[PDB]
Amino acid sequence: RGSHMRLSRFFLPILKENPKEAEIVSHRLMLRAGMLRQEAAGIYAWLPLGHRVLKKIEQIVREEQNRAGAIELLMPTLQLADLWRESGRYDAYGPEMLRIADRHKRELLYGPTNEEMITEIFRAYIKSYKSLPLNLYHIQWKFRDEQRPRFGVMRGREFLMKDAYSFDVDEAGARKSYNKMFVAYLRTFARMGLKAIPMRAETGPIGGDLSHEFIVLAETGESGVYIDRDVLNLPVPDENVDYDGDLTPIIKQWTSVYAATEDVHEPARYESEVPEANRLNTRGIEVGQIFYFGTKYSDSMKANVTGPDGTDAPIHGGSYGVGVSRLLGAIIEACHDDNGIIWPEAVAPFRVTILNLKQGDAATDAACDQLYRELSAKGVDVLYDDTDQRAGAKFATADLIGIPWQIHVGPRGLAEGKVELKRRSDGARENLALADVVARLT
Amino acid sequence: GSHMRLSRFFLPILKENPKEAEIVSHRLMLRAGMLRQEAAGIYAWLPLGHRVLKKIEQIVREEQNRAGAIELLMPTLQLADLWRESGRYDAYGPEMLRIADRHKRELLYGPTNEEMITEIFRAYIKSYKSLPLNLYHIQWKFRDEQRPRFGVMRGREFLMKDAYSFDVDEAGARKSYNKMFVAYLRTFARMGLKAIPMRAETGPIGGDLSHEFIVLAETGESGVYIDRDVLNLPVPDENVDYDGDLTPIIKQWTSVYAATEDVHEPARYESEVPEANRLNTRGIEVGQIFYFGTKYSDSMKANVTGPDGTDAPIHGGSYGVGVSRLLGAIIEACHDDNGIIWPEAVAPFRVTILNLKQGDAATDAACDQLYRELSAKGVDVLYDDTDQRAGAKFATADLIGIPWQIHVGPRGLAEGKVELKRRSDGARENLALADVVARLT
Ligand SMILES: Nc1ncnc2c1ncn2[C@@H]1O[C@H](COS(=O)(=O)NC(=O)[C@@H](N)CS)[C@@H](O)[C@H]1O
Ligand SMILES: Nc1ncnc2c1ncn2[C@@H]1O[C@H](COS(=O)(=O)NC(=O)[C@@H](N)CS)[C@@H](O)[C@H]1O
Repeated sequence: RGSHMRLSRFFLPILKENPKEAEIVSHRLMLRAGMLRQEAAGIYAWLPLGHRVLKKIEQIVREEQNRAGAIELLMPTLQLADLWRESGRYDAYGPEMLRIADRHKRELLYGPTNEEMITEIFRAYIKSYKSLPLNLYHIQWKFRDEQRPRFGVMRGREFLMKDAYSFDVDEAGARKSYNKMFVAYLRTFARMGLKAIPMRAETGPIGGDLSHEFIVLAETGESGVYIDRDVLNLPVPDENVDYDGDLTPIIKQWTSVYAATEDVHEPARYESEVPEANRLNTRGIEVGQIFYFGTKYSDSMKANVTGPDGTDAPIHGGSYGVGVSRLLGAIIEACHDDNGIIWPEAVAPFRVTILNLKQGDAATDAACDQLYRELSAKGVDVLYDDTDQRAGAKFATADLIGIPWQIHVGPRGLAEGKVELKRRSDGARENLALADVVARLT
Repeated sequence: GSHMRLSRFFLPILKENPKEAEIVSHRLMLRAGMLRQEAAGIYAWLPLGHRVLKKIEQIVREEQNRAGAIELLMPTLQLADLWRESGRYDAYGPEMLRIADRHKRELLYGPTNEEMITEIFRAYIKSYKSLPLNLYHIQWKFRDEQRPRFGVMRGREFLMKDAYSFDVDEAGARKSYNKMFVAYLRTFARMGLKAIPMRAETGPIGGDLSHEFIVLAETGESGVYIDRDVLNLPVPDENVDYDGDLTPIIKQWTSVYAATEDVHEPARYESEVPEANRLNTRGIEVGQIFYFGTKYSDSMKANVTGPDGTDAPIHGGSYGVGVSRLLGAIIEACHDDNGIIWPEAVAPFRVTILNLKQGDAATDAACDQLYRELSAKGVDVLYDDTDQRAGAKFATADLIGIPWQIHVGPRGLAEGKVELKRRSDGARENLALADVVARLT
């Protein structure tokens, strides 16, 4: 039943020109488009339009974890360092890690991740191979005290993550739980119109020899990559994919082609198997990573189950992160033109925006009032720019904040019974009837 | 229409009562698999409990937006400096989580957001034509409490809805207060709480006008002083005109004696209220409104240009709801010897299908069918398909507080009937299957 919003009733501080302080296109637009505000180095406030988007992103991620079988919960932001000496990653994050002391001086910390929290929870409740496979997950704020925070949401200190965690009896199991997630990630980024490409990766302080990062190609990458062009026509699986079945063929299908970050690149291995014309070397933004770590946290923390053969054994685990806040940036770094942002439909803070091209005119007002109420009812997320500005000004803002569809309402069109519908993508227009428009959009 | 099978879930039911849990809300939340303590006063929300938190979240959200307030989100960590800028730097004393990063800069884990929302306001809003404006967010606050007691009712890490209003004068802020007031009335009623508005001390937040919202209890931490008569009054309906005149709604809620344990004046309680009406009892505060005027705008130089062409600092208020606390309260108000009694609006599921002869071809098929069909009609449904005995399923269902239970038993099903049970009062009704999937819709 349709999100709805008049601009006179809102909080969108658009910015004149380009903030001295922003180095890349995504940070600039987000600042310009009234989405974001820095409150500290790498710590941001999410202003209402920006918050609106973050939610859309959240919900997609959620839906897809859920479709893959994972169960949501929420862990707290602060964790006892005690937990961390137990697995002994106490010093694994180093300077990058934020330690706190309470009013009783108790080694706490703002959690950069939750491998140890989730294991502690798993071991409290789950005792039998029957309970498995299990995949708990949350979408919660993390803090990494990055040395030099940059690029806005892209490299910040307080940031949002969906982190999930899988729990199987043995190796062959977890290799399945791994693939579920792998597929679910393929869909996730695709539903946000981004071709995120699976690439072999390095586990860092998270353990394991299996890990893929998902990387969207760019012209500003924290990481540089070497791929074969063809990895870009590969199909993604549709909503009816059976996660309960054998997923190997898709995984095969998504790895047989050369894909590598610069961390695990091998040129001698590469020129071997690409035609010289498909080679696209380029930079990319890591939007997520998936890890299999066997018994890292289960061994040294005693996360055992009694298995089908009678005896106790530590479970085989994995973990999987999606940069939910980083996705805002990455999406914009891959969906913009000189006029501003171009949101893909699923993530747009509104589907359509009504631009009243002569405010205060009884006719345009009545016509815009009605479209807005009709569009809301048909369950369409609608922004009505009822502010008191001129045609060019309204076109400028509408472009900038990258709403997918624009409806233009003005004197000479409406006198004849027609408005104009502008698709932001390519910028194509059609003159069409006021009756029509609402139907054609829904 | 949200859907879950218990054999696919994560629901760690606890047998007895955990010895470390004094009040019932807490101990139930733990039995019901809703919660784990990770540190004193700090919690992980287990799947069942998160569902509920989210439904509470959403109820607050809806009424806030109906009241015309606008949602953003502020970060958890704030800079010390901001607090110097206002002189609340010392205001939370030892209840303040004070951090330093790898650069020796002083951060703090926000116990509230009055300054920051001012920092954001002063940055962008310059003209009185931009007001009234109310900005709210739902976000984890922190208070290092002396000794964290009573589970989610008095933790250190908690979830709050903190809303903040901005007006040009005295008059414009009353207007904005009044709205939230009405909005808080509708909010808690939507959880099936009688939350009673009472005059309150403003503490570190400041102000000479503040109403605290209290549900009556016995094992509650606040001492309260009203007269019984308040408990009848109407709760404004979903169709109020917020833009219009609310004062004669505030008048019938303010105007019988409502006072907490502070601000309580006794040679002033016996007089304004007659003999048989008086009642010294206790409660659980679940939200507080504050009007503070220029406390923060003065100090942080947040001015707008007014109607006459001059600058002046804005008049503010703030409005909070202890979202995570409400779980406690609701349970404390909604329970019996058998478990929780979730109000329809906040229940993690509306109905639970209990298969009373698990693995049996008939009852299975009949359950697989109801399940698929309620989900299809958008009814949040939980199928307890656990390989377990009848008594156990009844027990659990009761424990976790789902408002409706569907009992599918072999004899009952052998003739097209299934028993529907309302958890409130244990009303039952033997119904045909077609009958059941409707009805509940
Ligand atoms: N400083 C940061 N700012 C923004 N996003 C980040 C930051 N650090 C990580 N991310 C995002 O979060 C994702 C998960 O990060 S990760 O550390 O590589 N993997 C993990 O933490 C594992 N626990 C998987 S749950 C990253 O792929 C990236 O998209
Ligand atoms: N330690 C705590 N644990 C759980 N809930 C709390 C805690 N402290 C306060 N709350 C809830 O949060 C509500 C608002 O808190 S407050 O401190 O009175 N108000 C404020 O902080 C306002 N500045 C925010 S608008 C309280 O009415 C209470 O129900």
